[PDB]
Amino acid sequence: GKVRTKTIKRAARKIVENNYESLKPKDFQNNKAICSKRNVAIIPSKRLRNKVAGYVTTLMNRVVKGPVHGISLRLQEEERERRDNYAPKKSEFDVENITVSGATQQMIDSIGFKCMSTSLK
Amino acid sequence: VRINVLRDALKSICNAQRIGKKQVIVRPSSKVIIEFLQLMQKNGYISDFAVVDNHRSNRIVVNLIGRLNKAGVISPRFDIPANDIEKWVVNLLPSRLFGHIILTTSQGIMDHIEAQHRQIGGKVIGYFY
Amino acid sequence: HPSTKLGRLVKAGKIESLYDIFKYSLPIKETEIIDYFFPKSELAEEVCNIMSVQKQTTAGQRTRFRAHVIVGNRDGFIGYGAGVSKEVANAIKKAAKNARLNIVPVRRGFWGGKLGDPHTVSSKLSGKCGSVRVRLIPAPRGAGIVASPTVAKVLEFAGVSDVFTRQSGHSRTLMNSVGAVYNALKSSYSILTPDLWKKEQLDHVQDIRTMSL
Amino acid sequence: KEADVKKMLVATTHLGVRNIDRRMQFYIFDRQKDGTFVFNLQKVWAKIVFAARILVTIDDPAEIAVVANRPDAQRAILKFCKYTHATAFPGRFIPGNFTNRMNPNYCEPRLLLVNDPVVDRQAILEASYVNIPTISLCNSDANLKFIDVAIPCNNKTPMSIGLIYWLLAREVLRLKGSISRTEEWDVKPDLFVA
Amino acid sequence: MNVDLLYPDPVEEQRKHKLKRLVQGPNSYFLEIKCAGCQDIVVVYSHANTPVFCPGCTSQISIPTGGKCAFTSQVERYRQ
Amino acid sequence: DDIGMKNSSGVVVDAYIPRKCSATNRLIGPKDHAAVQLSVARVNDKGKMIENNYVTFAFCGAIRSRGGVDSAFMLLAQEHGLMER
Amino acid sequence: PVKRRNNGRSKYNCGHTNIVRCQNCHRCVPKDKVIKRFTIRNIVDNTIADDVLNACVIQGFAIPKLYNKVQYCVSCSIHNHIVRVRSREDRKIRTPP
RNA sequence: AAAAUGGAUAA
RNA sequence: GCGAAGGCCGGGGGCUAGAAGGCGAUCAGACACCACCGUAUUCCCGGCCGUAAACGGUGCCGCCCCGCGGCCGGCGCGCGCGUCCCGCCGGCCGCCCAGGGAAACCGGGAGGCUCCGGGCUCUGGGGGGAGUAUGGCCGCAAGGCUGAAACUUGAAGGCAUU
Repeated sequence: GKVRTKTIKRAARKIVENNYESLKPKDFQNNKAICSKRNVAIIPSKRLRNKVAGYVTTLMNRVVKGPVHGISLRLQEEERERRDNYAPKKSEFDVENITVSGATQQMIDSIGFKCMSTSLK
Repeated sequence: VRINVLRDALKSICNAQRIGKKQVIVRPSSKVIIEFLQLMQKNGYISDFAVVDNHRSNRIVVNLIGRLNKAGVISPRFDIPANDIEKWVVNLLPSRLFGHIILTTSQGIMDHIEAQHRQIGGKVIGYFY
Repeated sequence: HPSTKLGRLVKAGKIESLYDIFKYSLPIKETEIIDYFFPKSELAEEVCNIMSVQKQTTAGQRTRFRAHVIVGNRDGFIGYGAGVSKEVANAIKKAAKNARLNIVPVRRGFWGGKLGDPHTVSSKLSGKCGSVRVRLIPAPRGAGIVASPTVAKVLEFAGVSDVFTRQSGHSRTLMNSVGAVYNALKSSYSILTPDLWKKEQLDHVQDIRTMSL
Repeated sequence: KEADVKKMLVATTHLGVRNIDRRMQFYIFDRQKDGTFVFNLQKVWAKIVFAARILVTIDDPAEIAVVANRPDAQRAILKFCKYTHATAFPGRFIPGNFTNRMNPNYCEPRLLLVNDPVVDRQAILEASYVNIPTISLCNSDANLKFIDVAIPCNNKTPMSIGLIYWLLAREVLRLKGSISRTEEWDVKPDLFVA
Repeated sequence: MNVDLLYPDPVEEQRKHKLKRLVQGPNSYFLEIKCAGCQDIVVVYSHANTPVFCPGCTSQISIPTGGKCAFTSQVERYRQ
Repeated sequence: DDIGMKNSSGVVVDAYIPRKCSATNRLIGPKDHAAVQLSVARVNDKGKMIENNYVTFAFCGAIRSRGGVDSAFMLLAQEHGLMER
Repeated sequence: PVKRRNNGRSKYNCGHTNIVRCQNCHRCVPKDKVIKRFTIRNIVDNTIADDVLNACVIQGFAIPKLYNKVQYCVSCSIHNHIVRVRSREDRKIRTPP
């Protein structure tokens, strides 16, 4: 049975959000170089470097398909921004509501303007 | 049986002023409960009062400016010796400087200060602060 | 640094005088702020009862020490806060820190004769903590502070020197006896009188949180 | 405004839940055939314009912070926080964000704006501890505790939360005179939707 | 809504119990019935709990009820 | 209005004086946390601008817990007039 | 201490309830302190689900179902696991699971 | 299904 | 005056359970628990007795007291016209805002108290001895009600946390 220690999981998350492009989904060794590449990251001992490498290859799989939270990617923030800042091509929601609710008519009558009284109705 | 009109009515005033309740209601009214209220309004502890004269028990309206703490009645209504009005003051008064104990004297419903100015004694009706 | 928004304002002096902060009821969580706001004799202090507290677990019983500290100045200010730590002295230090945050303004009062400057208590201020029920009753000029030896000295640091007390409950408990009195001494400003009933102030732009250095 | 009243009726903001309290009866208008309550939109405008009025009081709008844990909402708050100068505090509330001198998210807001008390009660509770006046926008069932003011609104649809947040922000900026001044709003009503 | 007990909205007093009103008094009133020979007012107790008889007839105009008394013939509202 | 306790001379001698709740007149407590001096802003309307200076309402800590702070506000600014009836 | 406000019974406004006996113990516990869980089951075990219906000559005959209320005593029930010892917080919740 | 006991005195 | 159950008196009954009694197994011993048998009893009518964890371990009337409720009994007003909706009173209840308390927690009070005072009634004063002794009284009895002292001892005891 294998479950990763917190030290491996925490560092691995940093290595997957520090470089997603550089890391590989299945090639453990490409990730292993990035894990122990001096300035990019340092793992004391090869076995720990191997431990992070196995997870960063699985985490690379996770980021590639439907990523779990807690990981940041340059593309992820920008790609999300386009969808959130996309307003409907033209907001057709307002239109003319029609079909008045039963007592809503009185509330408009009691505020000084009739919302197309008996036209939406 | 409603044994005392004043006690419940004074508890109800106090109850409203803890819940804020700017407008307060007293249901059974007696002359003494009116005389207590004029004494309170004149002091300014309560802003004003009125009574709707329904042809039964005359309900009372109470308006409180909201500056009220505790207003309770002292019954059994012990008559107090004129010399020792102060002993009752020690127990029922927050500070000798402020507060009021309404007594009943022949001259008319009078507060603690008026009584010692006239050096007179009377049955304790209640304390309003 | 100054950790709180109030703490920076205190060091800056944008809001000055402890009495002003109390007026706006701003929570004070910085120990350093009280020492800066008041350097007068710092604060006079007392270590009221460092009780022994125990938890029986498995093989042996853990023994923390719980201490209650009275810190105060005779300018209508009393501080009662407590702390418990395994080290006996460290508990006292943690208590002093707590005692600084919960310093409570005491109104102070003038008795039947306003002959001079306030030494009396305001009204018969009463507070209960735990079971100990205590009322501070205003007393004549020659009457000093009558209360339990420990409760009375809490009153002296508070600055009242004319008070009468009748505490009822398990008074042997230093923890809640000197704690119930603290509730009474703080209650001094919560109470109201006819002069205080007058509606004024509402300056609005004087909010401590609104003020920016 | 008749076109905003048409928009408010379009948002279904005039809908309510099952019951009201003594305070909420003031904003209540009527009973539908099924039985949920409905609100008079006159009450909606006074509360939202009052909220606009009260919102300019604190300099540094980050101090007038916004907190929400409602799935339909949060986005509207995240649009208001952008259009105004406020800071959103959404998702898990992190109880003790407002307190705790060393809190990762130390927060000391001067005024507070919520999506509603029931959705996250910790938010309104955290007003009492930190000396902060608090505002929320609630449906017919209203636990109005700690909240200076509350505004009747459906809070059931993303669209309803969106149009009251649009109306609030449009009024907040217009009341300031910063933009619009009752003219067509710089952003559309649909922008705040989730 | 800053209504105070001194002036309560009429509907409030009409909704509450006739003793729990700021001004207590009669819930009931007089409601007319119609009889043979009458297009005019034939007043009767609204809450009659006893038999009233057709003027100069054997049949009973109002059915007995714990509440407002019901009728079997044409009837006229309150006082007219 | 000479608010506050005084000596025979009549100067205020009670040091700090706590402010009063607008709706209940209760003194905002020395360590009371919920009670706040929040500010309400008036508008030019023709100006459509904040004028920098406006009124403040103190909501008592007790009323906040009681829940009536909202219904108290409509009345507080109804007498002031800024909020409608 | 009062572990529960109902005091262990649903007796409300009466002061007396008719007493029955545990199906198992035969202990007499008043109707209010009784488990009483209604049972409806196929008379042959569902293991003989359709083996019987395939054997049954008559067309459209449904396996008879018992509809019996089982009334157990409080003591018998906890030891037969019909209800367990809940936590202080858990006790207030009802919502038959 | 069957199971009883444990000196005092401090620790 | 009434008062569960058990008891008891004089008639009846007599199915079932079943104080006692026997019996098996049960263990060191069980004369206990678990089976089996079974008298009193259970049942009935006229009597006594007078007790209960007779409980909400919360006297009795009185009044104010915050929301969400469920049930229940009348009793209304509008809706489409339903065994609807809002409720008005008398209860039955669950959650609980204040507020109280050592707390568990009550909150339609165990809230409106040391900022103590609506009225009437009972009852207690560390823990044993002690409901004991005696003096009554009531009862066929069994027993009930009232009710000691000498003497001893430092804890007894409530709710909580580990």
